[PDB]
Amino acid sequence: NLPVTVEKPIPVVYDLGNLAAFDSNVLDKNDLDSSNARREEKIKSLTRDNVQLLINQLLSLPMKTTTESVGGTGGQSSVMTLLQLPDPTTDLPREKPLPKAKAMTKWEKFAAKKGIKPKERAGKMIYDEASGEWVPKWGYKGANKKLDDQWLVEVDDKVKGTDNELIDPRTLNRAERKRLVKKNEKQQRRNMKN
Amino acid sequence: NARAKRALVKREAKLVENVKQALFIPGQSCNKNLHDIMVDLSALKKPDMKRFNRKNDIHPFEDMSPLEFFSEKNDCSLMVLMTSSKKRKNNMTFIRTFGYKIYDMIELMVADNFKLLSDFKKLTFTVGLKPMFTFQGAAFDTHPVYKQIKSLFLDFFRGESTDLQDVAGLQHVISMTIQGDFQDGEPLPNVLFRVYKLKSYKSDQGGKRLPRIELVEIGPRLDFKIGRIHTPSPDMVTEAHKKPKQLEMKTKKNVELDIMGDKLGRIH
Amino acid sequence: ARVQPDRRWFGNTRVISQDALQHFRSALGETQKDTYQVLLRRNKLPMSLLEEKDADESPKARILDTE
Amino acid sequence: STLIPPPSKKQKKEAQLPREVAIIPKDLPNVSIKFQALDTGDNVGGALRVPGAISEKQLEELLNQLNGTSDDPVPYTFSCTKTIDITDNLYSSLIKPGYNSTEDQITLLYTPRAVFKVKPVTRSSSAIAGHGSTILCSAFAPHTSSRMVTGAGDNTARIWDCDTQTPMHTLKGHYNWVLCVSWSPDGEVIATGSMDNTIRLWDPKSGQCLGDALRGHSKWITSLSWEPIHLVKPGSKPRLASSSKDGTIKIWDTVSRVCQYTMSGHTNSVSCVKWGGQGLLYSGSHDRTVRVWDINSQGRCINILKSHAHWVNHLSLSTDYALRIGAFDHTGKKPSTPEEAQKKALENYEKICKKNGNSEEMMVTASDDYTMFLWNPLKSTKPIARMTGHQKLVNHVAFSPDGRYIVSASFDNSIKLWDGRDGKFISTFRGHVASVYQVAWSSDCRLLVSCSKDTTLKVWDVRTRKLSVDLPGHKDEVYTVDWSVDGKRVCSGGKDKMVRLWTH
Amino acid sequence: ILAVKKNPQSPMYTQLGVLTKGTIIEVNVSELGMVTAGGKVVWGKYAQVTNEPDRDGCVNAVLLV
Amino acid sequence: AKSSAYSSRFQTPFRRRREGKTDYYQRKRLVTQHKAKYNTPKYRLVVRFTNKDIICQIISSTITGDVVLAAAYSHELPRYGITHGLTNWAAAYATGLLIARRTLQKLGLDEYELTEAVEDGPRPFKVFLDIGLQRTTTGARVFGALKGASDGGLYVPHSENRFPGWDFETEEIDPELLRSYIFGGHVSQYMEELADDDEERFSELFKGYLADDIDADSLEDIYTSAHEAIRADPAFKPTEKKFTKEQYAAESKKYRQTKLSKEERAARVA
Amino acid sequence: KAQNPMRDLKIEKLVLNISVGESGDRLTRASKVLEQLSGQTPVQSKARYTVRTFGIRRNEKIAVHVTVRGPKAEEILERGLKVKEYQLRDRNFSATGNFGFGIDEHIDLGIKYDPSIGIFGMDFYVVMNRPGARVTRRKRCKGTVGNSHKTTKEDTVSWFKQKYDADVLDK
RNA sequence: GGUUGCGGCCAUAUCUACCAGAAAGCACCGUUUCCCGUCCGAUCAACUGUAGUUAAGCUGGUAAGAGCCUGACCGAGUAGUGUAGUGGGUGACCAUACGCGAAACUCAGGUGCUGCAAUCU
RNA sequence: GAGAACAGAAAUCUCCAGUAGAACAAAAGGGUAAAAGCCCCCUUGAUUUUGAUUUUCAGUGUGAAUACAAACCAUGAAAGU
Repeated sequence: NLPVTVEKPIPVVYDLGNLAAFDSNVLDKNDLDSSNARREEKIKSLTRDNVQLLINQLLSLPMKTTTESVGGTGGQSSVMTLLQLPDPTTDLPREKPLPKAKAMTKWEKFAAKKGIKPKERAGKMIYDEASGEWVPKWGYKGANKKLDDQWLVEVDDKVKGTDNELIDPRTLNRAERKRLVKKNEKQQRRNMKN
Repeated sequence: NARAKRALVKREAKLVENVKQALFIPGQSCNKNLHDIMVDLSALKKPDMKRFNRKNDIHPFEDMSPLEFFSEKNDCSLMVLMTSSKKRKNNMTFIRTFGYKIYDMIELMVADNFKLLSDFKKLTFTVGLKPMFTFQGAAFDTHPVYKQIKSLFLDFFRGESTDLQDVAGLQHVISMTIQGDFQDGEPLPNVLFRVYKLKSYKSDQGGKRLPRIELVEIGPRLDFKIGRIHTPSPDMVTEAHKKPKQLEMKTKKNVELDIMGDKLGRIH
Repeated sequence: ARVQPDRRWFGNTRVISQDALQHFRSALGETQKDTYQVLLRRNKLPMSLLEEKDADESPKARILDTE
Repeated sequence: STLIPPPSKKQKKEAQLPREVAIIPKDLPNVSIKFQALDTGDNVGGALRVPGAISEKQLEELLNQLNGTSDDPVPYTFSCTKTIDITDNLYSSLIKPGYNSTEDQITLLYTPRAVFKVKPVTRSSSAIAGHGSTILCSAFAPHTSSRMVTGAGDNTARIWDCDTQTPMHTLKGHYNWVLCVSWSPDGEVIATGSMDNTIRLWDPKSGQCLGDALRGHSKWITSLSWEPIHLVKPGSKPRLASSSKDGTIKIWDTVSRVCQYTMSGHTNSVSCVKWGGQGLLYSGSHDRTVRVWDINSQGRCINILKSHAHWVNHLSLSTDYALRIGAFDHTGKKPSTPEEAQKKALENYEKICKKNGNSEEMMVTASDDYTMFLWNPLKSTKPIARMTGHQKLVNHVAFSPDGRYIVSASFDNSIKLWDGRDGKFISTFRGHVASVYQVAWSSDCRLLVSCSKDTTLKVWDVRTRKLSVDLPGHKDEVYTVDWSVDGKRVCSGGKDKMVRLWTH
Repeated sequence: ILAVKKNPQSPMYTQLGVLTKGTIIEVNVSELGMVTAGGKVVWGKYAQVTNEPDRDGCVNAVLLV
Repeated sequence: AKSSAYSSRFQTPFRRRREGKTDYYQRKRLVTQHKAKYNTPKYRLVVRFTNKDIICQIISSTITGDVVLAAAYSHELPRYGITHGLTNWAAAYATGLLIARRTLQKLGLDEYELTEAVEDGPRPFKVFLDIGLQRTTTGARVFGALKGASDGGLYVPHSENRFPGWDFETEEIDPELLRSYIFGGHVSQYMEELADDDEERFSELFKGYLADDIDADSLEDIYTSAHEAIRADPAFKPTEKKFTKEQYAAESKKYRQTKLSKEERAARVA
Repeated sequence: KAQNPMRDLKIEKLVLNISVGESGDRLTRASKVLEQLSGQTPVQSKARYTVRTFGIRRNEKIAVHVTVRGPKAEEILERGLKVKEYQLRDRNFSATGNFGFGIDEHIDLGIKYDPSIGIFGMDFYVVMNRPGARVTRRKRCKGTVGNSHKTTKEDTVSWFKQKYDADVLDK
């Protein structure tokens, strides 16, 4: 029945978040040098005392219990009792710097100046009055590409008198959409540059 | 393409960083002792370890660009370069990098009286559980070199951070002890690195809540002599020790949150 | 004025776990009100579930069921 | 999901502060204690001085040595009078909180406990199909935990093997809903009382029907009870008492497959009938009365107890677990001879019946007037106690297997724990969000299981008086639940037409 | 009532909290005793208003299940 | 005509990958990947099938090579009363039941660790099914072993859509057909069908049953008795060793080829 | 080792291949006659390239084939050999002990001709191997066949000579 | 000492050609009613170890084979590389004190070590 | 590299060898081979909704965007993703 009460001159400090213990007591070079054959015993005894103190602190930490069963999300079962580790005290350098805040774009500055609050983004579904169905407003089977599949398109009077009359209006609208998309891409690239 | 985007997002910086990964790089000259020590350290580090196999002409204190290139290519913030020389026998260089640039480097030499993992032939711990740490020596808190050693080893073997710990996972402890107290103007004492496995028994004096602890040595046992050092710049130290402070609630005077979750204000 | 079909209308909006229920139930009763603390914002909780007090006596039985 | 508030910065700093260690002092002085029994109030040794670091096991050995029974010790628990139980040691239980000083004496009440332990059920073993309609009733075999009988609304019962979680037999004799199922206390015959005013007897080993059905009731069967083995003469089979909606309790002798007595004193539907260990029968009915009949007096009504203002829904006896278990135990041992079976049943009954001087058999009745009444019908006609506090009707009531506690499951989404002797209120089990239908104890009287309308089961620890584990999984309301005799499995069933088996 | 999720007439009316016919609201369903598959107690759900409270003096809604 | 450049630039895989018996993609996710970061140790219920034996083991991965906690084989079944069909679905079920009961008996869960200092009662033992390089098909013997272990009392997380009797149309199982496969009803049905249709096939197959005079209706009884015997006595009794280690080593080394010395090789060359 | 019963050469598979070139009704008729021949549904082949000369687009249907294993394969092989009147060239055999031959008309096999069917030919290809050849095809513990165990052209020619007693023509 | 299951180190383990392997195991091999999947029970799935074989799978040995690997008190503290005492020299450049520091080449050698569990004439 | 009617240098099938020399993204000085490549099965939810938390918009700030987290969701026998 060996005791679990370790008496130390210098009090050991604990970082329970990292499960680490630090003792700054006096270490003798004679008992730890390679010339002494009891160095392993000395190191094992000191480490045993430090680990005993660390385990005492860990078992004195507060404990979390739950009532949920196995097979559920969370990873903790009712029979499992966990320790609540505090935040680590030791400060260590990060592997990467903190992410810098992105500079405000031209649109963001304009919206802030004009008091334009952002849209609510409820969803991508809009009601088609010509039919009785809800359709996406963009993307896969979006409503913005219905003119390409439209069976009959009236030719505009403004296109008359130009050489572009013989072109399919569906092709012209696809070209205009691609031009708008490329303009948006160019504006994004410009915002990245600035 | 979406897999590539996911990899890039995983590699990019974040408020809560991932577990630091360690790359083990052999040098131009390597030995079987170095290979076995590297294997044992990689076993202690896994599954946060990547190992190269070929020989690499790397001199950290003459150039840094190959190390920086490897760190950026592999997303490994920890580097262990193993080399040999007549002046430096069994040299392990630990390079910790901040932002794909050399943050700090230490260079230790392994003494000859070392025993590998297979010498002990004892039952060991399950793969992938965080260890406990013990550090013996006031120089860990006072001397800058041992400050760097303690920070490097805690960062290297800390693993995944968590707020909840299962008691069945507390299996092994890494002990780093200074070979006796020293004074100014003396050679730096070697650092002794040991690994122990825990055993518990009824104590009959601390009740049924405090068991008597015992240790069984696992290995490897290593003695590191401090050959070379390379410290970071103060501004780099500050930039690496900056805190995000975004996730936590801002503290406001006379405003508290009670147990029910109501926001309460104090008047005087 | 239209409402689009969506599966978000039929999902649960608020749930509470048994551990959270027990924590708030034990906290309700241990509060020590301070006269110099004011209520800045009330937490949103299922108070009908959380407000259960042990009563020494039961209400009278409804006699119109039997007679 | 709603979360508890996070800890504050000061609380995180306090967490990062080093923790105190609760270690046993070495200079702890001796403590004077006085032993006393909970049931009898008998003092052992007067004031005796013990070390302050005395452990529970060492204190138990000291009590055994005082009593002179060290050769065959019996595990006990200790409480101290605010009553606090002894968890690990005297210092941490009482001295460390500082409620009692070292100079003052400590009065320790000792209470016997079970040698074995039941682990709580924490997961579902299986979800077995087979029934065509909603599951109405369930029961376990008394001799073994591998046989479960379940009666449902598809006019059938099923015998399930619990080792492989597969159906073993189908019982398809009845024409209407199988309202109640029961197992013989010797484990030989399963009795099923149905909606068509009939009772059928089945051999479970062959899954077969013994002769024709028992007939004579005009309305559906409400409850079934068996004659206790310790009262049945050796070489004879126990008789079957049945209550029904028509207001009559019929007694059937299965040896000749006939009916002996038809008690007809009730003016309304009889809710439940229970056959006690002293040759008496207790019937609770919708006419707000409880009738006490004698089997030895040609089925004559000895007493009429009238204290409720509404229908008495359920009743339970102190020795009900012993009467249900018969001669078997938690180890599943089978007596070789009827004489040995009768003697073992008598001993099992007496260990609960005769204590604290005179043998008593307390009864508890839970009614629709939101209340319960605790009676001792042998000695007195007035009720011993009244248990109040439920805001809705008390649907179910159960004595603990040792008879020391009463648990009441009500329609106000609550369970209540009361003392089994004087009926004083102890605690409330909360956590169900719908009405609790029925409840069941474990064998060692330390764990409780309850099924509710909220499609969930809940297992509660009696000692800590808190919820242990919540068990979801059923798709609809759970109507029946039961715990095995050895405390290894829990069966449940309801509107989802699936039998849920749960294990540790 | 816990919140006004969607007034079909206009998002301006939604953020003003107008209660007309067809409005999606959030209601407290604690007394209904709903439990999920994972054992969580449901205490908030969605409902649609089916009447004109300005006409009949009360709010009637149907729970969306 | 593979070149020296190809041989030099060749990159050999792992040893277990070369002699393909281990899926490292499955192994890394089974070992190094954790649902939560609470550092809970993991265990694998490894199930393997040879042409004549069923191997069930409980294995914990370790940094020095994994360690087996308990094991069970189909050749232990003659002790409990199973002598025929040692690799069928019922045999796999019995082996899973045996390893579950043996592990529970060894751990003492059903009739001083650091967890005992914090929690009152022991946890159920959780193992994850490991199948190696096997196909996931409905009605597999490895899932039969999984079902046997689950009924024995080990907490093995699993769904029930790969058991026999699982309907593909409706997400439900046939527990009667599951019981038939547990107690070998398919084998008995094949035996009866062979006896009714083709007597020569019934003479060729199931010759051991005829030699031991085992009727097709006794399969359920012998499987039930085997399950009862396994539950009653799940301890591991090793086979009696007729000879000793030195005798085995010497008699094997007598046939195993001895090495020839380098001087002898040089003398042979010269 | 020659007396060991596991070195016997047997039929692994008989593949009947019909490359029609153009997808459509003729391919459908080829599939139908292959089904009526072998008792099994044929399987189509997707295009691997796009050639204007061959009239083939990208990812289209060009050929069908049937694999037959067992006594049905033996019966179809004996029908093919009866049509080919027991005469095979030396170059018909490959270096790996597998041999094929083309039949111009399926009507010679004994199939009743139909006006809608038309005329179709097919390539017979027979694969020979010894027992133990599943080491290269099994999922677990895949290994190579031994040097002495591999089927060779002379060995399969000797097996054919012993089996069908049909001469192998040098030219 | 042989072998089987799960592995660590991932060529001392790989590639090509012969020989040996008593017992056990492994494997080839027999069959298609049930679960399952294919054009094809060829792989996958299931049943019997019943009919046989160690011909292959697998292990060991052999080859001045290819490939690969380990020690050097072997090159060598060398080439190379960075400062410097006012070291000379109006000159392209050179020994020196202190740091950092290779490979080609040569000698000596080699063709798997090991953890857990079970089994063997 | 060998074999098979049209069918040849390129159409279709079979055997052996085949470290990737093919095809995906990046510009590795060590990316991926029981795959990160090709094919098949399931999911059309991906602009879910809760938050006393971070940041920003007032005359409509218990609202909306925004960051993070959680509960869910999909799939898989499962580990897990």
